[PDB]
Amino acid sequence: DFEEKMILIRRTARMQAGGRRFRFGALVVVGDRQGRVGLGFGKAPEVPLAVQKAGYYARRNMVEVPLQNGTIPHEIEVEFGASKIVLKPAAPGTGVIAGAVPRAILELAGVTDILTKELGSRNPINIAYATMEALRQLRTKADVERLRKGE
Amino acid sequence: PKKVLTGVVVSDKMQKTVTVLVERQFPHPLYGKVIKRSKKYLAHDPEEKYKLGDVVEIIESRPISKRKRFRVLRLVESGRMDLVEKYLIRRQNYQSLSK
Amino acid sequence: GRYIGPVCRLCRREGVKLYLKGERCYSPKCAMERRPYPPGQHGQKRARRPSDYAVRLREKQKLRRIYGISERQFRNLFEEASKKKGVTGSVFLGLLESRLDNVVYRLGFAVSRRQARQLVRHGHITVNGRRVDLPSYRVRPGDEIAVAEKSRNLELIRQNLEAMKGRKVGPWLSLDVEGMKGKFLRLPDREDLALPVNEQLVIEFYSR
Amino acid sequence: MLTDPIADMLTRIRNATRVYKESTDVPASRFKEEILRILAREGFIKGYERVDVDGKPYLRVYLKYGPRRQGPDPRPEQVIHHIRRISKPGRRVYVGVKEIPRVRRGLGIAILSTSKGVLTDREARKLGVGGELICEVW
Amino acid sequence: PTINQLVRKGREKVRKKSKVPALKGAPFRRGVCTVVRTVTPKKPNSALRKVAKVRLTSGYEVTAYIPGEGHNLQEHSVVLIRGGRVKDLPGVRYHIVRGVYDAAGVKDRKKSRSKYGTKKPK
RNA sequence: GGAGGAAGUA
RNA sequence: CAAACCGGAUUAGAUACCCGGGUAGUCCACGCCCUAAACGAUGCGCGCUAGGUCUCUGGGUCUCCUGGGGGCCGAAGCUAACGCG
RNA sequence: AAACUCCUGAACCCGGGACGAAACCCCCGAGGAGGGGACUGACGGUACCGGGGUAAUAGCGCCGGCCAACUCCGUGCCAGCAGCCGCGGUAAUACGGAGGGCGCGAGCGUUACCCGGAUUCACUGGGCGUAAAGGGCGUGUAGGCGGCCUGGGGCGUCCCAUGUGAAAG
Ligand code: SF4
Ligand SMILES: [Mg+2]
Ligand SMILES: [Mg+2]
Ligand SMILES: [Mg+2]
Ligand SMILES: [Mg+2]
Ligand SMILES: [Mg+2]
Ligand SMILES: [Mg+2]
Ligand SMILES: [Mg+2]
Ligand SMILES: [Mg+2]
Ligand SMILES: [Mg+2]
Ligand SMILES: [Mg+2]
Ligand SMILES: [Mg+2]
Repeated sequence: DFEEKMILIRRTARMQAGGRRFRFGALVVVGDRQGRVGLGFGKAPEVPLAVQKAGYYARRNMVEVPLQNGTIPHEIEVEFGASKIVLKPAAPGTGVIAGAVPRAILELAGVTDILTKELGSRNPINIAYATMEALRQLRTKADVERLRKGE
Repeated sequence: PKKVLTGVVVSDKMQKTVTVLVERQFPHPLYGKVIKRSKKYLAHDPEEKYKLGDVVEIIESRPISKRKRFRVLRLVESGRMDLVEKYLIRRQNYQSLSK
Repeated sequence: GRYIGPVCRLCRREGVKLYLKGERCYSPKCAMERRPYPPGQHGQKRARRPSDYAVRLREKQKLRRIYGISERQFRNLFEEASKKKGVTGSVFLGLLESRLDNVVYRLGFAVSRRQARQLVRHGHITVNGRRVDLPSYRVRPGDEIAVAEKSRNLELIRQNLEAMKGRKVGPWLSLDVEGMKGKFLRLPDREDLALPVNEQLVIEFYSR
Repeated sequence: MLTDPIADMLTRIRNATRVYKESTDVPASRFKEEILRILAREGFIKGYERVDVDGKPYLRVYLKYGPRRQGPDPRPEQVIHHIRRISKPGRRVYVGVKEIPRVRRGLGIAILSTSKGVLTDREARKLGVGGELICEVW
Repeated sequence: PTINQLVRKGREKVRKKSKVPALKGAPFRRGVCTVVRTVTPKKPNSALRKVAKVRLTSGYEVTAYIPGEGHNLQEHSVVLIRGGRVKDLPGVRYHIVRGVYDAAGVKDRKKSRSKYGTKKPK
């Protein structure tokens, strides 16, 4: 009962004694719009096979994303590699304004409104992979009270 | 508001006139740093008892000369020559940029 | 000023029944219920993946074509919604149904907005007892939309006034057949008028 | 020559959180102790106490740590996720009330000092008074 | 850098420079052609691009590219100017607008006509 | 395993 | 000993590598140019962040403690990586 | 979509006909207060109003990715297109034409300029081992910066009131 959106399908090769052997890798984002999302990246020697591996792996990196009336609870900067991303939430009536890549990542979590901007290296593999980790570093108004106390 | 200003002299070398140097301290409209800006005024000492080192006050007064539109007001302290150095030395740093 | 061209193409191009003709619309000869595929040669041919920019253009075109309007007014009456306080996506759907050429359609005086605009423009509809011949008339609350008594006897209105008799008017209007006057009550919500539009996309469109 | 020692403290903190430790000694100024007073008055820290090491005065900081997260890297979810000096000696920050910065739309903090005393964001806005922002912790 | 280094030295506007230095800043210009030596494109091409050197009221002598089904521009012929480069013409900065003064349009055309001075027939 | 200090021709 | 210079030889030719000589120079006193792969291609100063390990140099009743340095693997962290630590 | 039947009727025609214009003046009244009376329109016989009455201009750009929107023909490194990549070296979704499709619409495109996109002068918001970047090193003036505690003045700083911040924006 999930939803697959392919970020990108590209082509990589490698020189071989007498030629080049192509291989394929994919970036699908498993989604549901319930806040449970997933990102994967599988390497295959043919197209509709990586989509499985990419589709697979994501069904493992499950991420529970909180939702506050249709957006994000707080403000986060999370950099990964040379790729950077900054997510400031938005009151409704705004719309998921993000790059064509992370839009999927946030859409498939149930996010309807959120302010964003890619920054640094806008390579998707770096930009995606970062967004998930950014979503993972999110917290909610409750976790703070559990952290800053403990009885 | 006839702009009272306080500043250290710089000279006692002209008749009935001195050189109050006042200092302004403020942020930077672009950078959060708080910087210094200083300016030199010429003042009216008719008693000729305001001399070097005297830390005085000045006021936006009636025109007295071309660059002399302020009066001396009162005294704050006299024993301040180590600041005059910082003027005496700066202008003497200005020396070494020539042929 | 308006489209004036072939209409059923719109409905096919967007893959949605745009109710623009009138009585033929719900008939089994609606081009979509005849040829439900995008027109022009390459209809039955495999339509490739919709570019992430595509689906946000088409829904924008759906609404654009649903109300019969250009794209300056669409934008300009969208700018207002973005500035006016409230949720950007449905204030815009508020200042739209407020347009005079719409209301008459919603009042069943005409089965088509395209049909309705003509009646508005021709000196037939009356607001608060005045000959308003403007389609783009932001109808405010508590307004008296009615067919002009000077022209409340044509062979068109009565047929389509009778055609309503006891129709489920929009849960926000007040229709009086034979009285021919329909009062503008409150103002709409998307939940009050369900359309095949993810209006949020039009936002996400007009933010690119 | 140790120019900003307030930030030295903050710097001492991170490099003691980010390696997960119990104590971390730091020179004590009454301004610094007042900071922990308003830092620990939340829950970022257990507390402190005036001490004395090698015949010299320091400040043990009972650093507080979240719960052991599960799986690979079982280091606990860090409490003080991010603490950084603001009013640097190379650039000092002076703001009023109508511009005090919210921190993590509430979920953070913003510690500052003013004439009615050292205070935080939401505390300062209560008094309708502001001052030199010292730091902010999320 | 430092915050102190900044107030003292500061930053400099990048101040990018123009690629249409036809002077004045006017978008178009009138001038009289002087040369028409169809020259060869860059590396990955090999045609006889139709070129011409123009001398404007700005007083500058610069080439210009010619478009479409031929033309009628001879040695002495008043013309226009435009903007846009050509990857294959290292030295052609402008273009030629047709249908103005002596630069007549292109006969026989129906797709894209505003760009070639072609009217609507029947 | 890392680190330091024996060729004629397009 | 050897730039430049001459000759011998290899060569398709050899204004070069190989060889026979060989001046300036490299050496000393004084006064200049002030240039560099002047490189650790890493400005100086201070505080905090695990260790293990050979060694130079002090001190302290000593396969122990401590202070200043040069090497070598590596905690967390950082980098695009190599890698630094 | 067309033709076709019906329906209204932009233009057109006639008749009425403005708001903007009530005061200066005159009378009573003191040349007061107050009140009463009367002349005045370029816009314009315009707007508008009453009645009658004909379906009656559509163009431009694009269709390889960016960038929504596909096929045929001729052309064959020639003719050409082109903002970056680039395409055309026979079977072109890029060139010229058509059919068609996409976007706007009394407008559509080109060019030029300003800001952005350009976190690509980095205050928010960057770096200097190998990518452009550590001065060849030292000493040191002005300047920048500075350990702990106590008291003062309150220059920067912060708070309240008041003035200003004109109108238009
Ligand atoms: S509903 Fe009406 S406008 Fe839409 S395809 Fe059918 S006939 Fe045409
Ligand atoms: Mg970059
Ligand atoms: Mg000055
Ligand atoms: Mg010689
Ligand atoms: Mg010499
Ligand atoms: Mg420590
Ligand atoms: Mg576009
Ligand atoms: Mg050929
Ligand atoms: Mg900066
Ligand atoms: Mg290299
Ligand atoms: Mg220099
Ligand atoms: Mg005011």
